[PDB]
Amino acid sequence: DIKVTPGTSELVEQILALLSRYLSSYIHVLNKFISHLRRVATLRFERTTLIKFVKKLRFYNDSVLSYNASEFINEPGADSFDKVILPIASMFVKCVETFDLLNYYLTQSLQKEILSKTLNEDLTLTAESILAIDDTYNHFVKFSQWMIESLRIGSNLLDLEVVQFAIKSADEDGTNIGETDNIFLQEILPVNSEEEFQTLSAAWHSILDGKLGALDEEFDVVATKWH
Amino acid sequence: DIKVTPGTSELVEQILALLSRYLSSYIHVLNKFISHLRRVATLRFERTTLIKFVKKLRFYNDSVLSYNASEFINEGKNPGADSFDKVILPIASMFVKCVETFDLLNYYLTQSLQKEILSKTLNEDLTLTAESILAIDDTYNHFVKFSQWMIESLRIGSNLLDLEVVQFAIKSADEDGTNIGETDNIFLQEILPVNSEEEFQTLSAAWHSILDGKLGALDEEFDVVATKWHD
Amino acid sequence: PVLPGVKR
Repeated sequence: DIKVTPGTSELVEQILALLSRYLSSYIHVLNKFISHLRRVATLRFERTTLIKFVKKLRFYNDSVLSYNASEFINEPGADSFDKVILPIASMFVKCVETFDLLNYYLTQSLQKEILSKTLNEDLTLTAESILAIDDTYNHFVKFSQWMIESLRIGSNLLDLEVVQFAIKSADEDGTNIGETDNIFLQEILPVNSEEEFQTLSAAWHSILDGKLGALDEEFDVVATKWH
Repeated sequence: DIKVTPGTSELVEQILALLSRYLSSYIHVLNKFISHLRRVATLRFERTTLIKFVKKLRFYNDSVLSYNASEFINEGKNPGADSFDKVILPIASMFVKCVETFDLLNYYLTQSLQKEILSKTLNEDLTLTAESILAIDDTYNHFVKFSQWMIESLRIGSNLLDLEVVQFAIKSADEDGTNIGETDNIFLQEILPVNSEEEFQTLSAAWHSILDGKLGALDEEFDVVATKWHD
Repeated sequence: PVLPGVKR
């Protein structure tokens, strides 16, 4: 078992900051979209659905930015490291599944509704922006899986749908026992110490900020499209 | 009288856009300040007061952004048409209501709250810079004067459209007898009547440039003071 | 200070 080290409190804040930018990216660009659907009467009720989602994202964001990590950590007989990470991993799982619901509506249901109602693509997401949506989603899922699996805090109550679906679909098909390009099937190595987690976390931080940076780009060009 | 021109709808949208940037600039800097007062428990109730002010500014803003000028302006043939001062009346009326609201917000924020912060926090981490306060007044005084200009030039002036600060300056000067009529106070400077919309549009653009200048400078000081509340 | 439409 691993005990918490002094710099854990800032590691937690560093991880939550990642989730905070993810939320804020959606919050920022959806605010632009909602503020423009106001002028399109045929999409009045689709707009209210997005407002509900944004409000939920605002809440997850305000909760993350208000969470004092040093308020819930003590450090010979201190806090076990996995116990202080579980609420963080749980938060990521809750947000990811929320993104999954939001992503499907925004990428599938709404796009086909907008095409059907407005008869044009003056309000639809670009094909490139959609790719950034899923690529960011898939990596935040994987990062949420790594945090959970490597610290051996996994269960049925921390499973992600897209992960568990990929596993069942693999064991039922043939891409089960292969190296596979699919990132959801790739095994997670158990972290041996506090330091190892803190280093690999910073490594994920570099990658996820990169995806978030690319996501920010596509959000700016799709807001332009909505002039 | 003066009848409306085809470009009347756009002119109204431009003038309202001025007020929208005025409101949004406040909403932006106050949302930052409100979010920072959340960690200071001693200013728990002063925070809620500012929240009430922001919501009022938000409503004032999304009402301005939602207003479609072409919906309430009947053109016809250059009649039968809407008089020009008819379409300006609710615009200037909106400005007056917002200006007086600013006068209320400005005093509390720049005087009362400032003195209350120093008394409670014993330091100057969360106070406004002297630079920003001047930007607050400089912007306010000109939006006041512009509001007065829209009203007096079209002769749609009455006691119901009077701004308090203008009326204060008039009576304070009427009492102390100031003076030859030099005059340094902008609230005391008379307004020349407009004889055509072609002249109103031109003079509106002149104000539009000036008010954007003050608004631009106001944005600058908000950025600086939002930096002081870094952590 | 030269304000338009205003007699200084």
